[PDB]
Amino acid sequence: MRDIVFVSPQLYLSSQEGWKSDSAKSGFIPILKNDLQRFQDSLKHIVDARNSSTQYKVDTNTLSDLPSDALDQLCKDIIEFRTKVVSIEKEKKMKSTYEESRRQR
Amino acid sequence: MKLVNFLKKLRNEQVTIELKNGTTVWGTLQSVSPQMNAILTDVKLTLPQSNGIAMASLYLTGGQQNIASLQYINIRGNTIRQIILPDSLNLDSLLVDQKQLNSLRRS
Amino acid sequence: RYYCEYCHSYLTHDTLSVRKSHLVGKNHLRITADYYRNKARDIINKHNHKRRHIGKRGRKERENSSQNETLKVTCLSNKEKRHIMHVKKMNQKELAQTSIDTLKLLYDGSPGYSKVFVDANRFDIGDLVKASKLPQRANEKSAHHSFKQTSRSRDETCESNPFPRLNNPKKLEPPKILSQWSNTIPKTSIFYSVD
Amino acid sequence: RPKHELSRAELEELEEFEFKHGPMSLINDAMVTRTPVIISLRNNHKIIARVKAFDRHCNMVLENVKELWTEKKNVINRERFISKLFLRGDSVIVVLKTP
Amino acid sequence: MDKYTALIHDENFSTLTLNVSRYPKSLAYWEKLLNYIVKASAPICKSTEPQLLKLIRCTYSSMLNEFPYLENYYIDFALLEYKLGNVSMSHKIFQRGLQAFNQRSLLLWTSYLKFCNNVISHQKQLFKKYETAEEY
Amino acid sequence: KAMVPPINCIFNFLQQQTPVTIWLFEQIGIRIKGKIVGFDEFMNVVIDEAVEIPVNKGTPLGKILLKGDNITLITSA
Amino acid sequence: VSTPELKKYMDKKILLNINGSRKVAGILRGYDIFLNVVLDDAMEINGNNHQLGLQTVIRGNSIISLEALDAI
Amino acid sequence: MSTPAAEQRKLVEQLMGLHDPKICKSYLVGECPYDLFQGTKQSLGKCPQMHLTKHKIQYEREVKQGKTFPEFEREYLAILSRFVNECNGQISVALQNLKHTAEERMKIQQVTEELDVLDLISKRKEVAKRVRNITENVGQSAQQKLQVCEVCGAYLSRLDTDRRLADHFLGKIHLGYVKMREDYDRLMKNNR
Amino acid sequence: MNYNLSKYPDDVSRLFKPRPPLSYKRPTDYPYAKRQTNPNITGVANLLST
Amino acid sequence: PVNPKPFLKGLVNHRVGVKLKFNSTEYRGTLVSTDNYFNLQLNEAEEFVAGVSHGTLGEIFIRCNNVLYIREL
Amino acid sequence: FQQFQVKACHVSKFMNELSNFFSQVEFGKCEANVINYFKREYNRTYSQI
Amino acid sequence: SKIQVAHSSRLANLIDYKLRVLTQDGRVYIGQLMAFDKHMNLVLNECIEERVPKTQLDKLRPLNIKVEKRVLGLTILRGEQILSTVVEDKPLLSKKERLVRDKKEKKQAQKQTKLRKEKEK
Amino acid sequence: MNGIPVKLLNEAQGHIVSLELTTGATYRGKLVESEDSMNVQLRDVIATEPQGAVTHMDQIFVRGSQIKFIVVPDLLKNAPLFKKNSSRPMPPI
RNA sequence: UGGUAUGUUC
RNA sequence: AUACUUACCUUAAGAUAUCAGAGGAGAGUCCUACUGAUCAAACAUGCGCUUCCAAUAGUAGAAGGACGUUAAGCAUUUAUCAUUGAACUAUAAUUGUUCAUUGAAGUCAUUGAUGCAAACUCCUUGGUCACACACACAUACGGCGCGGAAGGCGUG
Repeated sequence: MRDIVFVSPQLYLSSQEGWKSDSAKSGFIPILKNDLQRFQDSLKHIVDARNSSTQYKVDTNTLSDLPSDALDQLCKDIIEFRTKVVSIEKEKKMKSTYEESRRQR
Repeated sequence: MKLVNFLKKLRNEQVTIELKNGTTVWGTLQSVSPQMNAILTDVKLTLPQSNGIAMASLYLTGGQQNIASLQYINIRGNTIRQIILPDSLNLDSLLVDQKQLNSLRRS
Repeated sequence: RYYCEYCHSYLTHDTLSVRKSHLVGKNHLRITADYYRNKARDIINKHNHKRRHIGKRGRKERENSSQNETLKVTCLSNKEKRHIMHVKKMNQKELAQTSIDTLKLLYDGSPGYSKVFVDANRFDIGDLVKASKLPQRANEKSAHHSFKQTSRSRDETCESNPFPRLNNPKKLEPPKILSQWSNTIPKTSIFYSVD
Repeated sequence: RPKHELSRAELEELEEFEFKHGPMSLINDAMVTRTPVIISLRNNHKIIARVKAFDRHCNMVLENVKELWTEKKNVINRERFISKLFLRGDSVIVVLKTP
Repeated sequence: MDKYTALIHDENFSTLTLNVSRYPKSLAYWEKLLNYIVKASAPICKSTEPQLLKLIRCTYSSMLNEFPYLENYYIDFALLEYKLGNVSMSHKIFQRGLQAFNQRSLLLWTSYLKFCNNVISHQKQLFKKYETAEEY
Repeated sequence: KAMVPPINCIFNFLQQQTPVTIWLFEQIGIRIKGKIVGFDEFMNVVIDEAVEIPVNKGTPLGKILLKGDNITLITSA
Repeated sequence: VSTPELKKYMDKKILLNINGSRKVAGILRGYDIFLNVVLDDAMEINGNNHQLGLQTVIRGNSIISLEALDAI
Repeated sequence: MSTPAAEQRKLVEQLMGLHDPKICKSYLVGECPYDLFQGTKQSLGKCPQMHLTKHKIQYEREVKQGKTFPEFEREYLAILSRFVNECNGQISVALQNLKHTAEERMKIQQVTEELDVLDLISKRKEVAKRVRNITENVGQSAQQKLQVCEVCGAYLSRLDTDRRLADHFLGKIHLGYVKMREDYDRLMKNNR
Repeated sequence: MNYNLSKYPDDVSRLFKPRPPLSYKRPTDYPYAKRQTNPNITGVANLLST
Repeated sequence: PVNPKPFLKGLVNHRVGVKLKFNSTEYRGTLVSTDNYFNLQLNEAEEFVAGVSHGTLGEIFIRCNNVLYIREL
Repeated sequence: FQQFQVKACHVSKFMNELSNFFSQVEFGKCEANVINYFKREYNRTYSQI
Repeated sequence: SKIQVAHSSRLANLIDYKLRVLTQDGRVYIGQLMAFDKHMNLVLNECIEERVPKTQLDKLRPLNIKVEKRVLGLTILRGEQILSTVVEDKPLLSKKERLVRDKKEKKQAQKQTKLRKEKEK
Repeated sequence: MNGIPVKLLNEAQGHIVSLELTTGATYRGKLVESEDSMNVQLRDVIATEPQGAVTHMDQIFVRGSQIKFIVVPDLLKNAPLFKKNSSRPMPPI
């Protein structure tokens, strides 16, 4: 594998050979190759002590078509918006005509 | 002009059938489908001089005790390679083709 | 033309889009499930007894068998045998439907509980769970249940719930015993248990 | 022309016209002039016989069949004389007519 | 670029990998790193990159060699290898899992036999395996 | 993108006139290389400038009406 | 007569097997009522690798089955 | 057909200058309205002009690099405008039917009888009577509870959940009509 | 075997516990790579001569 | 541009060659007639076993079951 | 593999006990390169400890 | 096997007989047929598939033959890769008992149609 | 038209079945959606090659002509397709 | 001149 | 259950056994509770017909199996390749021998697989039936009881 390096602190903090490797050996942790200096600079003190809209909720439309699922959400969001607008217009007209009829009677 | 209707006029005829696997089947014809699915009774079948698949197909039909004697065998159409008729039957009277005669009279 | 043998309903010329939609609708599901349950119940409940073969028994077997003893036959009335067979049928069906579920509730605080036992983040059969949700196109089926889902995601780690005894667990269920043989339990316990 | 849109019950006349003036000119010539033909089959069973009938599936009735095959082990030729035969057109590789 | 190259050059993956390799016996770091690697492959199938599948196998092998007493993760990686097509590697993972407890762990025997009820294709071998589970 | 049916795939493959590698039946069969000029509904494909190479020294063949029942796979070389 | 249900294989990588070993892994672009399979970026896999052009069409007579290599 | 070989022969026979009246220009450009409503309940019957795949491939190859034809685009724009005008008339008829159903004679008589009895304590009694009149109006509107689809002009519902609505939006009529609206809006954006 | 995609309830699924998997053995016929008829069929010109 | 039926009606009266599926039977002769099921009728054909000849045949009827291709020389 | 223990014997008792052990046990069908497998497993286990 | 299969019977008359159907391979299926079609697709109840091994084939070539039997249960076999079918074993119940059972099925079906006509009214 | 066996194959959709191919590979899995042409699609597929080995596919789709047989579960032993004298309740005009 | 399936109100 | 909305669809045809003769309908076609012959189906019916139907005057046995045991029975056969390092037989992509680093998949099974052979046990089936524990036969066997299961032939 490229851009990888296998290393374990159990063989590095004990200061043994074979503490790093590039191949898949059982018991080693794979880290990145460019961050091995960041691994060596992290364990410095241990070595020093050793030395010293409300549409498409993705719950209903799961067993549906995966192809046209972008426009289907848009159509649902448009329908919800239209249903909200028709409700708002009805609520506005209900407090306008009846209010005028109350002013007339 | 299908000649399966020629074999439909061949009831109670004591024939042989060589199959595509290689088995020779000696028996009397009872009936034949228009898709040539022919049933036979009083049958003995033999694989001559080999093909181990044909020997397995010969033995695994019950009634072996390599001539195998069986009471009733239906044979599918695509497994029929050729069928040999008895020479005592007259082919000039069984191949009259009355359906073809009616089709020629209808023209 | 197409005819459903289950629902006893006809159809127009045989369209695959109509026939596929017919096997999804709820009436066909109910009729098919009830028919399979009743045919399985009939082939279980059919007591195909052997035809009896009684021969003229030997002489010395008759002088040995008619002199040993005569046993007593027990028998019950109609309502008693009806109630007993109904209790035996409900016991057989509740044993056929039950299963041991101790390993699911016994490894509940395990660090890999969300990767195997959750049955939705499972690898081999989790796509089958995520595929057919029964998407509840009726609004009443979604508005009926008002409880929590408690869907445990796969990303739950060991940092969450560090001490399993502080977060209140459940005491495990006792080993259940047979109610017909419940009168022979030791009535005196070994230790004093409070509450 | 498409096959399904020609006509109804007149396809037999077109089949006879293809029989008289198509690739069936050799099976027609053998059954009216009683010449022997050599049919090579899909399992080395070469048949020298005279044609008695024609079929759409090339199911052929053969009279005075002299058949021959070759067993390769070593090399032997085994023949058989069969009086009447009904050959399926599945097995037929090729049909040769002698002048 | 694929998901593997974006997984290398990502900023969070290096930090999680260094927090794992900094304290190897902190299991929550291992589980966060494993969940991040699985989250990096949101489709899990056989058509993904094998250069990332080898890293997943090395991560699971390092986690199971550092913590061999984890019962559920042998099941997890074994059914992961069963999802990835092969069963011989999954049988090897089950065998090393049962060896990690020395043939006396009920959950691994139960999951291995629920696995073996479909994959053995042999009746006498299933009976010998169930009798081994019976005697152990 | 969209759906491309096999008849329109072979039709675009005919319009573009790419170099063609046509496979056939197994070990008896021989892989042919050429350029497509005509086909039909039973996939009887007509090809030109045909060079045949056996399964792992090619010989020219000319113009060929290859029948349908032996055609296995078509690629653009 | 009936169109086969390959709609779920619309933009996913599949692997056809041909007659005992010829594993052609490609991306399904289209099909017919004859199981003729159009594959983009085909690849022959042997137990080695061989590339099979940009687009290809494969006869349904030699096609036995197909593995969905990509998740659905 | 009963055999697939005749179906493949039909595909070959229908697959194998260009400005001729036999070629359907709405299908030559793409998404003919006589094709998007073939077998549904809103079917127009059969297209009198012929449809072809080779001419469509030639038009795609010409529009890829060669050139474009504005006459077929103008004919498709006129056909889309006529179909959009017919669908807008159908939607206006559906809106007028909904307004007539909301303004029936017995319903308006019951609403006037409820409002005639609707007239501190008097304000609380008037608020309770207005709430009862709103409940009666909601019970009258819930007898049908059918909205109007803003795009396709069909009937919808507000209490219906999003899954049945998503099943409604995935039809031949709605996909075809949304595609025709997208084509009409694209042609009106290109023309204006 | 434990969790299903099936639309049927669990009482149907306990009745639909399927058969055990089939015991595989070694095949007897030739594989489809070797399935063919006979090669090297000689020409019919030898029958027309002798 | 072309189709197999006008190319095959125009292939009549030409020294054509037909290979079979078996790689040991190739018949090269003059084509006479061909139906819609593409049965072949040849005249003065020649057998070709693996390239080498064996003898002339004459008027022959090649079945479309065992053909592999037909070529034009 | 299975570990077997002998403890605290003289020479003749060692001979008699090993012969009585191998007269009752029945071996058979060993794997070919099982020696290298045991070497790798033994080295792996003692490298772990 | 002294069964004496019927001399003028076809597939509509051979139903519910324990067939011993042969295939192209020789993989013999033994079981009761319950349905067929034009392509001879046979469903097989309590079916067993028997073969012979390659080592037993040498002994079979000119005694005991150890066949390999696998159990399929209720299967449905296609009519393409089959060769021949015979009748191996007779069913459990007889022809008169099947006739009484068919009369009971006809009376039950007529009662079900009367129940559908009563529910339709 | 269609016939009893293709209706039985369309009957057991969503059930654990076992196929055998013409090559010798035996599949086993849950049937997704069967067709009249028997081109059947399976899920959670376990496969046995004719060489002997065992593998696992996720979503297979086999063509109907390359199938030796398929095994349905045993509760379809009793099916109304098997009834010989089932009458027909008033087909529509 | 119709069929199948699904969602609301009585 | 009524009332309404939505999603999909709205149909390959022709015919019901064959041959001969007579009559009718404006060479060809149709009909005859028209006539003779063949064939098919159903219901009855008989052929000294063909095959089978398990002791009880014992503690058995016939057919089909065990996806049962002894049985890890006895006799055989296999359990990955490549580069390099320290020697090396050596025409190979160092094949062969001992040890190892690395690289791609990597059936489980070696208590495995094949062949051989005996014993024990258990499952499904029956007329487990009516008289008697008896001296017949070269035209080899009185098939001349009540039935049942499978089949052949013949008649209405």
